[PDB]
Amino acid sequence: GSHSLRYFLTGMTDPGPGMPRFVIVGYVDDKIFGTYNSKSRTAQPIVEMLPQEDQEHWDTQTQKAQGGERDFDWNLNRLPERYNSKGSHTMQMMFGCDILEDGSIRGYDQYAFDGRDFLAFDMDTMTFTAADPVAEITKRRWETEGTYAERWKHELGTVCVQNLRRYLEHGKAALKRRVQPEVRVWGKEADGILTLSCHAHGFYPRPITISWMKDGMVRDQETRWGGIVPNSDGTYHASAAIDVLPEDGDKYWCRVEHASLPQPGLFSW
Amino acid sequence: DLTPKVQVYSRFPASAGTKNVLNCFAAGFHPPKISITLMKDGVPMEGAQYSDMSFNDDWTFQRLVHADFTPSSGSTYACKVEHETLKEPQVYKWDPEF
Ligand SMILES: CCCCCCCCCCCCCCCC(=O)NCC(=O)O
Ligand SMILES: [Cl-]
Ligand code: NA
Repeated sequence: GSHSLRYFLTGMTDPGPGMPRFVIVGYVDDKIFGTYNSKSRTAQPIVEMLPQEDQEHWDTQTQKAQGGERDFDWNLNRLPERYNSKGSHTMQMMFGCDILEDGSIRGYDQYAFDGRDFLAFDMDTMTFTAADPVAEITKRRWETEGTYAERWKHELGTVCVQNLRRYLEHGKAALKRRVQPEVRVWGKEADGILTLSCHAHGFYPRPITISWMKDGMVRDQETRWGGIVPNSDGTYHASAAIDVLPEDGDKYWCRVEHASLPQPGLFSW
Repeated sequence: DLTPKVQVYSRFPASAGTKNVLNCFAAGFHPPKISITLMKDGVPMEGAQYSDMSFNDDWTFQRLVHADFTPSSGSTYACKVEHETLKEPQVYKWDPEF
């Protein structure tokens, strides 16, 4: 068992009508476990995953998130002028930790400004890396103050892993519940060619593979994949298509492998 | 580029007259402000909900919008997307696969 905790933080000068200017979404193994935003000013668990959470934990999460909102607001009111500024701007942060199968730990801590790399912090060497000479200014100020490095060594290597263990335990029912995909194979003709589409609906967990086979042999060369995309209930969706002559339409199988299937499933049109 | 890449799909394999959920997923775009509207025959579907703004590892933003619906073989479903990178709204038609 290798597991991951990740936070995705966005601050926005122009989020759009009725939308919060600062958002946090937290993930455990590609399941959203909680969120914060600047409209509610409240960090809240996803009760379908974390059904019996104590208020005190989330009181703490709320105050830490409100501090993050203040910091993003401070930076959004400074970085545009420093980069030289006139349009809308965004700030982003992703950080978290992994617990590898052998118990060793990894920390991640990366920032972006207007959608471009800005700053990273490496927990194991306690060093920063700046993406450009403007970011370098913040790098040098943070390392010279000598405070950020120790706080985030703690935050990533101690607090994050503790919270990961807590979420893994509290959310074990949701995290371990396998959901088999429902697979639909479809074909539509146009300009004299048959496009065969294999759609896998509603699987969990997230990893899946989909291949197209003819006469039992794989045919990757003319396959298009749509990617793994989310449903709103925490399951996922994935797709694959292939173009073929309408005569050979009965000769193609899409092969679906997923942890919920003891053996890969073969589906035809 | 940084225009939205959009997929429209139903939560369950679709069949006429059976309750379902219609999804519109936009990804790979920047800036994060974006308009995403599910429609039935050009009419905004009621009860639509949006995900909390988030982003991919490469920093590009993404958003899922979904709404309960009962697909009808007589109807066209689509997702209308407006974004700063887009001179005009983009309409993505749902392919029902009935
Ligand atoms: C489950 C999602 C909601 C709860 C999330 C928990 C909140 C943790 C977020 C705090 C991180 C904000 C820090 C970002 C800005 C920054 O670098 N300030 C300097 C510093 O904190 O050292
Ligand atoms: Cl079959
Ligand atoms: Na706000």
